[PDB]
Amino acid sequence: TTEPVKDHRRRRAAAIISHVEPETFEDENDQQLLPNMNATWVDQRGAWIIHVVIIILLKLFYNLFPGVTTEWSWTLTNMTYVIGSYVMFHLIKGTPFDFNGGAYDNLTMWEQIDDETLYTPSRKFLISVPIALFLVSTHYAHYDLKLFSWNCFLTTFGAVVPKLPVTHRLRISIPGITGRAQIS
Amino acid sequence: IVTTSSYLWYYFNLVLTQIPGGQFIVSYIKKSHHDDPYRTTVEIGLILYGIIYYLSKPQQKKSLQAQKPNLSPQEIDALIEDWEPEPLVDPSATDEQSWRVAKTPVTMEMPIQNHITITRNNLQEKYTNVFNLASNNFLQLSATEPVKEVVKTTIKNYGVGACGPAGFYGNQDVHYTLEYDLAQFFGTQGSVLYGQDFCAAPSVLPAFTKRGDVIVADDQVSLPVQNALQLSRSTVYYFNHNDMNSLECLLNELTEQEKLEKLPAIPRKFIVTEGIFHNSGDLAPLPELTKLKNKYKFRLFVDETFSIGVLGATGRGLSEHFNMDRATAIDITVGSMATALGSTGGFVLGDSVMCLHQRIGSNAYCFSACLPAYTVTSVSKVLKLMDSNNDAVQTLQKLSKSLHDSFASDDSLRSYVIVTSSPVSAVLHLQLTPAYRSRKFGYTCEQLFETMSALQKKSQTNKFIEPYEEEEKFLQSIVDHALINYNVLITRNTIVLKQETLPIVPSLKICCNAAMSPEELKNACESVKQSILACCQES
Amino acid sequence: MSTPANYTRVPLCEPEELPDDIQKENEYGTLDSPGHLYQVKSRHGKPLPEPVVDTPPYYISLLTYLNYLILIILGHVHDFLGMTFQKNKHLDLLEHDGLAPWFSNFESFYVRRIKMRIDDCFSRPTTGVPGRFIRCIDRISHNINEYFTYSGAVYPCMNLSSYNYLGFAQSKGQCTDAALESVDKYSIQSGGPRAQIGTTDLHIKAEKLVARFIGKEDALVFSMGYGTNANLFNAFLDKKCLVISDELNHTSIRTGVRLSGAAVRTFKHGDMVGLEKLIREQIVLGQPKTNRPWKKILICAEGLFSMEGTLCNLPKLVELKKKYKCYLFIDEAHSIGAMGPTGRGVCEIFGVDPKDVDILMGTFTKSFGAAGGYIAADQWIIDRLRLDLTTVSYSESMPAPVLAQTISSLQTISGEICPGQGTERLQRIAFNSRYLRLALQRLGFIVYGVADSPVIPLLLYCPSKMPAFSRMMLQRRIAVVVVAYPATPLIESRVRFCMSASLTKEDIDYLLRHVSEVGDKLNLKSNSGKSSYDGKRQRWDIEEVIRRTPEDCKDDKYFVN
Amino acid sequence: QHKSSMVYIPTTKEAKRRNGKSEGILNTIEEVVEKLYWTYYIHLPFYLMASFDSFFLHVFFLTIFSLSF
Amino acid sequence: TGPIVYVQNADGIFFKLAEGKGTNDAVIHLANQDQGVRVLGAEEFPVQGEVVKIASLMGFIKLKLNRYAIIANTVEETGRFNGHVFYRVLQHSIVSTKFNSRIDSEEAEYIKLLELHLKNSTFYFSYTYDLTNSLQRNEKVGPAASWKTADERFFWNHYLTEDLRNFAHQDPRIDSFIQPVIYGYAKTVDAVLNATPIVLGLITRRSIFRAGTRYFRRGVDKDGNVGNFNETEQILLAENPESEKIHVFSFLQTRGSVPIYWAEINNLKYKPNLVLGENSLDATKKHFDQQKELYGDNYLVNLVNQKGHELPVKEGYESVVHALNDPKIHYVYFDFHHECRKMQWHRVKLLIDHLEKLGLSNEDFFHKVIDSNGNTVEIVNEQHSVVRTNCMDDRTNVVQSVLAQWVLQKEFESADVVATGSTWEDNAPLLTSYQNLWADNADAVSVAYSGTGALKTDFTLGAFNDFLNSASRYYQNNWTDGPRQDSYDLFLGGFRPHTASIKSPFPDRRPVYIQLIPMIICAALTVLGSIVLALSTKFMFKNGIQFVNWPKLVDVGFLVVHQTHDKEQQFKGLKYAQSPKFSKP
Ligand SMILES: CCCCCCCCCCCCCCCCCCCCCCCCCC(=O)N[C@@H](CO)[C@H](O)[C@H](O)CCCCCCCCCCCCCC
Ligand SMILES: CC(C)[C@@H](C)/C=C\[C@@H](C)[C@H]1CC[C@H]2C3=CC=C4C[C@@H](O)CC[C@]4(C)[C@H]3CC[C@]12C
Ligand SMILES: *Cc1c(COP(=O)(O)O)cnc(C)c1O
Repeated sequence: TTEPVKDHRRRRAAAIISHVEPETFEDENDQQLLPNMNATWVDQRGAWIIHVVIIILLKLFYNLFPGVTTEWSWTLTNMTYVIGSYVMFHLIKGTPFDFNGGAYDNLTMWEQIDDETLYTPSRKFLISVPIALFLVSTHYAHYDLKLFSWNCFLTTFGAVVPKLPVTHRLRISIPGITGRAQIS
Repeated sequence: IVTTSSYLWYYFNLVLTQIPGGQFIVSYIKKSHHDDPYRTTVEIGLILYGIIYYLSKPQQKKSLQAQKPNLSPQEIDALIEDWEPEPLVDPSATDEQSWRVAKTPVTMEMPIQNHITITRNNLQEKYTNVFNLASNNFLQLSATEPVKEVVKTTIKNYGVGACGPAGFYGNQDVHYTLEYDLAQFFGTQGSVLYGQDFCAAPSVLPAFTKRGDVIVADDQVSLPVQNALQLSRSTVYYFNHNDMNSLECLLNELTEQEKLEKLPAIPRKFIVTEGIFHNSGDLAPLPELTKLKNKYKFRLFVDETFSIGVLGATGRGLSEHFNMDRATAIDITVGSMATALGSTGGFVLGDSVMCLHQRIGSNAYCFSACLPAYTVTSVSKVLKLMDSNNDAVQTLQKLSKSLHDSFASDDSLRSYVIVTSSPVSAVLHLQLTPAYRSRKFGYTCEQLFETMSALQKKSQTNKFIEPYEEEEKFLQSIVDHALINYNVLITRNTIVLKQETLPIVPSLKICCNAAMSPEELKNACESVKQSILACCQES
Repeated sequence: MSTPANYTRVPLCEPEELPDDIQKENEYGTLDSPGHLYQVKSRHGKPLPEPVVDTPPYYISLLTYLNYLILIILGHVHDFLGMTFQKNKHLDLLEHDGLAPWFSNFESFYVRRIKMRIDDCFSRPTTGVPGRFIRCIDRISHNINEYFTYSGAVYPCMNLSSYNYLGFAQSKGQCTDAALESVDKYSIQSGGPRAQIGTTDLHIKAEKLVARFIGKEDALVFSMGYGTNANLFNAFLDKKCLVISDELNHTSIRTGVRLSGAAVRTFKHGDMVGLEKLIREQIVLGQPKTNRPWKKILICAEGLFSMEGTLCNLPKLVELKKKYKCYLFIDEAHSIGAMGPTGRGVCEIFGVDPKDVDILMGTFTKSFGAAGGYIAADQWIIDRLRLDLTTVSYSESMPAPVLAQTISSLQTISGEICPGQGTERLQRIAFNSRYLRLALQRLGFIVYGVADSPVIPLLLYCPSKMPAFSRMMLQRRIAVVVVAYPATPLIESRVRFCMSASLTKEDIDYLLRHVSEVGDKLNLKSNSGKSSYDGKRQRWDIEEVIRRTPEDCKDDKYFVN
Repeated sequence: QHKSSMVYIPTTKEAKRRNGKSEGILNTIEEVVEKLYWTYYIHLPFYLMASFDSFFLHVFFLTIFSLSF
Repeated sequence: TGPIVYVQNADGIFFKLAEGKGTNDAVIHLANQDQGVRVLGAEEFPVQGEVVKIASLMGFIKLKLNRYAIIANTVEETGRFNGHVFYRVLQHSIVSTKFNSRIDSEEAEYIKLLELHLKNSTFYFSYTYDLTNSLQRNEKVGPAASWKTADERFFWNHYLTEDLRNFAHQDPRIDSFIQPVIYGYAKTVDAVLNATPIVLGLITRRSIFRAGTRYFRRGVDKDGNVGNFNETEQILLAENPESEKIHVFSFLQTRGSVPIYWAEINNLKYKPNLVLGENSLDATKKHFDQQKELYGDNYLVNLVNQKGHELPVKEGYESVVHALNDPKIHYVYFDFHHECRKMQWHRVKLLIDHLEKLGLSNEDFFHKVIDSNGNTVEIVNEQHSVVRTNCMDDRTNVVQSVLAQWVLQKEFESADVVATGSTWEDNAPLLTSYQNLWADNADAVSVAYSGTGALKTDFTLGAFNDFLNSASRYYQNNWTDGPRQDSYDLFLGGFRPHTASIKSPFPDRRPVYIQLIPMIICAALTVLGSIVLALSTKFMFKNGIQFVNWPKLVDVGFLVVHQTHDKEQQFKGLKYAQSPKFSKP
């Protein structure tokens, strides 16, 4: 087998649980050369109230329907917010525009926020919002066992667990439905 | 089975004490939801984790450099004051390589043509009415009267230079007309213009190649292609110079491995080469490359600069010489206008989608100003003149063949120099035989390549090699003897050794154009042969 | 002519024949009164006070966020449905017969979905010499900004988008005469690389003149600024060095540093405390994976930033490089001839000795009207770089007419060939910039600058306000340039005004009236108390501004920044 | 020093004054309607959308306003 | 020239000459990787594949993306003359290298246009005899048949065989692959008059420099070509037992249109509007010079309808023929509107009335005496004059048949078959065959030119089909004449989609409120099962020009297109307007 002079090879995982490998000198320089634009807008002016405004608007819109009860309005707005947040933060891996030769082709947006530094104020606010939403929704709207269990499941497994530091830089590769995930 | 429960019980007890007040909250939550343990357990867990996360401290990432938290400020001051930098550029070897600056000829108050007057070494020595054999213009079509009149009219109408980038307002109608003319002349759907030819190849290849792609390149190519490969950031393989068996074997291996890997999305692949090489001056075989790219599903990139205006019956490029169609044979073509057409700039030829993507994703096109109008208009006029008549190409081909036949049929030079060029090339290249070089200077090409690679890898500041400098001095001595004893000017290959990556050795070159007469060329050839024999004779 | 609208081709336009006086008035207007000139004074070595920025109310930013979210959602939905169901229309984005496509759809998302909808506002063909009146080609956009159809009709418009600060873009003058004489004597062809053949006395004369003008010891002249920046850095840098650069540098500098291979670190724009902390940490830490001292440390800076229109704190940088034993490199292309009491550049406005900086860069295309670039430094550095560089030995050389144009413009500004022309142009451009900035601030808008920078950015925030404004300016025969999210932060969008030295005062009055009307219609004026020296909100009538601004812009107390 | 080759476009105020359409009885209503329409139109992202989507967005906004009224 | 055998395979298609010598014969390969045509040796023919026989190969055509081969599968015999055999193409096919793939809508539209043209066409050809010429041109050239000596004017498949010609510049082996065809009619029938065998033939050819579809192409262009130009010949052969010589006769006639500038703009009405252009002197002079050089003298017969609608062109044509003042050009006028129930004795009255101007001699024809071996021993008389008919703004066919029948009596007299002073019209079946031949020729030319057929006399009543024909033609003229002209232009080579400047012409581009009128009319009609419907009908018929289906590939002279837009320079729609050069009479 011939060995290339210069190699930049994307390698896939070979196990169910894996951790994305660290970076090299060239990749570190390419990442540090230019300030990222996907993760910069989080800290700008007016980027924290917008979540509260979105939640209030969604609640008011879902309350407008005639036949919907209060419990289902709260459940629908919780569904919408959690699904939107998950799809925006934890599903798409990469950069919409062209960065320095695909240097960020293995990290999501949450791992890109604040240059991978942990326990920053933005992360604190973003992890604090869903818990307050869940608590207010449960307290103001009387639920049943079935709806309460489902809401707890949704909030726990869709909003909080991906934010935990233990799951940072983690990939799950099911040999069935899920395809093999790039590891380097 | 039991360690998990024990650790779960142990964990929250510590953070209960860590929080300034935790027992009151737990008691209140337990009392409020005393009926059901599920709700109070969920609330306690969520609130406690939120609070404990809020109260932590920032933690950076683990980088290559190691932290040093055990240093006192006095030590910090000591290390900061102890640091010693290096000079910006080392001046130790400046005087040794200075002669190559003092040997550069300077034209005085005349256009560059066949007969010029030069001065060297800061007006210390002056030679008049010399015969020029170092120019790089082959057709000399830009010195005629009609092109001069067109240039004067364009300058009177439009001005000297443009004042904007192509993005906002720097693009005019003459540029569009030139693009249309090039696309029609060379038989391709689209073309794109670039301000400088040296910055064309490094700017287009990185646009279409990303990490995880495969590129197969020739054994020896010019420096701009090497820079493009370096900026490409993709896997790069090398195959032997003009050896199709090795190329076929390499493609077979790559295809088999890729098929066995079972990859979801197929990557992008390329084959990078050129026409008449800049350093060797030989021709590349097109039909075999076309057959291989059609068989193994590869694309083709050709960086032809010395073959646009010299090859073919009319001068349409490398494709015309082999009697093929450019639209399907070659995928990406890179050209230049300074060599044969007689004006500055460069161009890239291909289909419509590639041009549409280059107009947005190419750095050298988006972030630079447009070309002046007169160069564009003169190039278009030259293209029309070339389309009308084709006597210049025939004359150039005959002169080049006659020049090559003279230096490759003699017997008195067989033991000293060898010719590595091609009969169709307009430039003739001469090198020293390995036996004579080994006998005289005591080194070979492989040792020089190994030494330079070792120095480049070790990142040593001073890169100075003695035998290479001696050989360059010897070739300069030959050139100076030829210029002093006879009124003939020839040049050697000017390269920078510390920037090259592929093997290379010093050589000598002779140029030609279509405005000469056979008698002068024959006399110049005889004089050059006599000077070479007189200077290089043993003992 | 019965074929439908499906023919797209830019038509070559014949020139218009006019008397000499009308053409000269078209290209360069004459002075109204001797009182419309201002003379700029030196700072005598004082650091720049911290800049003051202004903000709009919250609801504008909230609406911006909502608009961007809606647009992104719609784009993704359209892309998904189209790619999933209608395969035939999108054949250019699919794998055909075992070959991968040229590009992927994810990377080209913003170009296809957001920018394309406004694609008619960016690229506009023109004709004729670009002066204070520029002729534009009439066109109609078919489909939705997909292709255009031209009817071959032209009209003039006042231009505010051309890089000619001192107005040397002329067709009847001494520079054009010199260029024509050069074409008569020298041809338009170049021999080849400057190392083997292609060096004449003109190149040497130009190098000596540039070296004398800038104030350094020796200089070199190239044929392209972008190539100069790209190929300069690898000549004296390696893997053991460090480059600390601003975060708002040009693309060419980043390309050069990427090609060199050195380690890269960046610091926040306008922060000196962060720069000092970064330097102190980097010196101590050392090289990666081995922890050895760095070989050398270089700092890269820009004289004036075009988008922001703010200067760089030079005395502090000189102090830091002198204290910590670092090297400094300065790129100045927007302030080489348009700034300073005489026009030398940043080193003159701050009173800093030119010997303190190590390498100075610049291009001739911004102000002198000719393409090119130069590098200025000491003697031994240039002696080493003349041999170590790759552009000198492998690339082409610069033609004769451009060189003659550059030499003539430099001699005109230096005050040799023409007696009293350079000072008049410098004073004209200074006064024009001050007048426009003060009038726009008094009307109620928001602008950035340093009170003399030729570039004036006016801020628009909502995504839907940037197209219409531009189109309206085309209806009033004014040309403008706007920038958007991929280049500037998400919240802030802006339109750039590039004032020239050929415009007069009455043109500025006409511009002010039309801009005030359009901004009033579109609800664009939103100021505060931080954009005034008194500290109170101001919303002035147009007549009062036009009547009292010209006599008050010459004072230095009315400018907050 | 008083001739050029440009054509000047007069502002809308001077055009209205020349046409003699400064009577207030209908101009007040016209100005109110135009100002309300532009205030509604500019702040929403209608210039970047397509006709098919803009129709549905208009219908949705009209329905919300009418129902809340 | 003979049957071909082709083999389809994953690497392309190979064509070989089925009947030959078995020596080294060229094999034509259509490449699959780059879509090219190449010539190879005999050994490269695939072995394991299946061979398919085809009667003849027409050519290759290059569309926007791929390249296609047009093939004629089977043929049918029509007439046999002097041993030669005439054939008619029955089945057609289009072959592409790719087995299956994705193609854009434009490619599908182009394929549909090609299929539409191939469906409504009738081609004729012969392996040995050359039909693109007449007996004069055949006699002036050697007795061999080749594409080099063919007439470029009736060489219908010219643009399709270009590649097959490029290799054949110096390549005799390729000569056997090129096959000229004609777009017209050809038939021959045999009979016995008085114990002597005779064969009567008829051939009709059509030019290629103009197009058809009636209203779209009329008058002349700058180059002098005339729309609807066709040629007719009525060859005859006779054998006499009482002697040895074999007799061959020939007669020629030409048809065209008035050479003045004029046009008929179509709208939503039964009768369109007539417009006349500017002065025409150069084009008419060049056209008449070409006609004089080719055929010799000319005799212009101008039949016209009633004055009311077709008057203006008559005065212009008389004025131009007077202004030319050419001794070799002679004008004879005739006018009938009084014919009743297809009674045509005034045709004989006119024939008596004719012959007085310049004396059409019955001697003026082509006479040939040929032996049993067919060596063309000796010629007798040659033809030097023709009659040019430009009528019907039916009639031309009736005039031509009568003139040919009148000449045929002298033709029989010169062959010593029947004694002088005897009429040959006595036999019923012979004249029945004659009439059945000319009626079929008339039907063929009428269906080829404009829509359905025309009024037919046959032997020896039919107002129902006659009326239905008018309604069908009225519908076809106003709603289904775009694609026909587009197919003509695409096949003949007028439009070549090989440039990036030209965008797709198929999508509709007229404004929306013009498009919505028919839907509103249909909705009102189906909810009516009245003021809205009346208003919509009035609006539709008040702007007919905007609703007529127009050709798109190649422009027409008498129209202009305006592009409307809003204040922000954005496209809204296009409108059709009458060209300013043409004017109302
Ligand atoms: C019936 C039962 C319930 C059904 C529940 C499902 C309903 C529909 C679910 C919708 C899921 C998808 C919606 C979220 C998609 C978000 C965007 C997709 C693409 C992500 C990558 C884009 C890259 C651009 C980078 C960038 O800087 N973008 C930024 C600007 O350009 C970014 O776009 C802006 O800041 C937007 C500011 C948003 C502020 C907070 C939003 C969080 C709440 C989301 C709830 C969704 C509600 C839907 C109505
Ligand atoms: C009750 C449920 C819903 C959830 C939210 C409760 C607690 C979670 C967050 C707890 C359960 C176990 C915890 C845990 C176990 C072990 C360790 C290792 C230690 O070195 C760092 C903290 C860390 C990583 C923590 C983090 C927080 C975890 C993951
Ligand atoms: C405008 C700009 C350039 C342009 O360089 P050219 O080679 O003249 O096109 C270079 N550098 C900077 C900083 C610029 O702003």
